[PDB]
Amino acid sequence: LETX
Amino acid sequence: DKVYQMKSKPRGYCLIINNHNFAKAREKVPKLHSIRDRNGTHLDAGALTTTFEELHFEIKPHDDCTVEQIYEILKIYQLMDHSNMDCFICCILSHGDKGIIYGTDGQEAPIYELTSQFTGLKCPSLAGKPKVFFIQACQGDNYQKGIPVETTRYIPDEADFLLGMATVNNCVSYRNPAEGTWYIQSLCQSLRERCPRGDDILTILTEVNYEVSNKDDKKNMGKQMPQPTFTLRKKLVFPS
Repeated sequence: LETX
Repeated sequence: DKVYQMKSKPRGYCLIINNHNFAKAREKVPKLHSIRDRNGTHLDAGALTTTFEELHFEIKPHDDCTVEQIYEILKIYQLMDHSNMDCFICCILSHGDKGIIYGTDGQEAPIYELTSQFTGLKCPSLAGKPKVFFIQACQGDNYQKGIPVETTRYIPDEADFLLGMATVNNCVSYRNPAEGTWYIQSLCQSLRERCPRGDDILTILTEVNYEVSNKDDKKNMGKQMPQPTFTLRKKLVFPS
């Protein structure tokens, strides 16, 4: 999972 | 009750600002030295495309845009004639922080400076017509915590806006590089499921709130809370  | 007119084909333009490559940001802005490329963002652009084409919009995608490039794009559609359109949509997919979104160059574009380009005065051919913005980005670097629960006539210049934020202020929003973002994927699924039913956008965005609220980031025990804002004066539906 990655964040913006 | 009152429902916005939505019978033109196409309904209007659907702008997609799709920022993936943030090499310029990493190079120029010290603060963002390790900001990452937004892998999987094309899954959002594609889902938005499929969804709003089904809802009879004309999709206008723009990939890897700096802040100035975004402004140029919005100014173009601001100056365009939407007289034969019933609606306008703008989707932005990028990194962001509190109240702003980042261009690929790492410069900041305040969200209000984006939406305000399409006020009734600045874009008269959209006066009286719904203008919808979807923002997929962080609004800060904090993880949203979880909580346990049991299972003629004159109108305002800034009327008829709908702003769909992927997250509340101060907090992150999530992107699965193999699926897309929590917000956009959920939004498009709800749209395609409920718009043929005749449900309005507030109801659908409520369902989106519900759906994203049930998703977990198990690595950091994080949640995400989308946040719509609106000045809509009528029910907004997208017939198909």
